Amino acid sequence: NPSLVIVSPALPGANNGNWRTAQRWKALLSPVCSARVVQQWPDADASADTVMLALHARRSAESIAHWAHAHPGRGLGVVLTGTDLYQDIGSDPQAQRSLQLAQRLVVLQALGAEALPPECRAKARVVYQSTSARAELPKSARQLRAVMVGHLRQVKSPQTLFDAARLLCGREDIRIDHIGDAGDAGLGELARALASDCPGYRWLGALPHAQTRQRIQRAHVLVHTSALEGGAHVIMEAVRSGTPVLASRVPGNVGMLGNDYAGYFPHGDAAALAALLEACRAGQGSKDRAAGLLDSLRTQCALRAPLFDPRAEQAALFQLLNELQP
Ligand SMILES: O=c1ccn([C@@H]2O[C@H](COP(=O)(O)OP(=O)(O)O[C@H]3O[C@H](CO)[C@@H](O)[C@H](O)[C@H]3O)[C@@H](O)[C@H]2O)c(=O)[nH]1
Repeated sequence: NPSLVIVSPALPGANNGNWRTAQRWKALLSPVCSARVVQQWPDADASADTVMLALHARRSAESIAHWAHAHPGRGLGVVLTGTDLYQDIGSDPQAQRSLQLAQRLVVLQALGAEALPPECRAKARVVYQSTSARAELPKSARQLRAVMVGHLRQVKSPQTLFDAARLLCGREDIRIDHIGDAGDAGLGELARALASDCPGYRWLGALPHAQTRQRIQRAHVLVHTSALEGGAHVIMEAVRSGTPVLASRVPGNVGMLGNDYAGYFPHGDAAALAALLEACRAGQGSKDRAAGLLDSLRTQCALRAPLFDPRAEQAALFQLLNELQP
């Protein structure tokens, strides 16, 4: 059986996407190979590795190079997690070199290969991520509770959420919970000042993943404003909890929710987001109502939900492994 090494830049045990992906892939591939996760390669155990899957064409570029030089033409998959595909590979030589050296390039939703140079598309492979489902909860019509989840950095465009919450500062019937570490400098100060001014907006800080999944499950709607995504875990998690999504219309989000999804706003457009939230609120009512925006979005998200089934991610990873060690 193959001996797979997964390279993740994330600090071990970190509560973020890069660590989550590596540990989940390890678990899904364990029945057909010996799999391990490292932050860099090689290490003492490198001689027995036969396949490498490396997350982020730039952050892992050094381990990717080490593998490519030790195993030219063989065994290397490079996973495009987001800022590499939608930023770095434009002009970062390290990210560009990882694209050339790889035997396969993994993108995390169907649109990802459009951002690759055309000479890299033949070796590109789509692997939708997966997450465990949660029962869809019945929810009250008395208030609209929205949540957004993302450690604060500029690529998450949290200012769109700040500005839309400000536009709704007077609305007692709408609540916005914001989950995520302070991160990029100054953004935490913006969240704190906004929560002090507008009681409907709460910045909860970073929360353990278990509690975050529960809050996504409880919310009426998840908002995601990012300038770019590889394929966001939190959108998956909402969809697989029966919670519909309002998302910025950028390729990483569109690949997750579908070209026909009715819950997009243009990136950076806080008034558009605020108006979608108002429409979600306006549509709320009793079991004897019909045809609210939230209900149309729930119907659409339910059609997306099978994309994020772990048995499906596993089968695609099995195929990927077979291609990297035939
Ligand atoms: O306070 C917090 C903040 C985050 N999360 C979790 O963090 C995870 C990962 O978040 P995600 O939405 O995927 O964002 P990133 O961490 O930025 O992940 C990056 O990398 C992933 C691949 O590893 C891609 O799928 C994403 O698009 C890309 O943004 C999710 O499971 C969240 O529930 C928490 O539990 N608590």
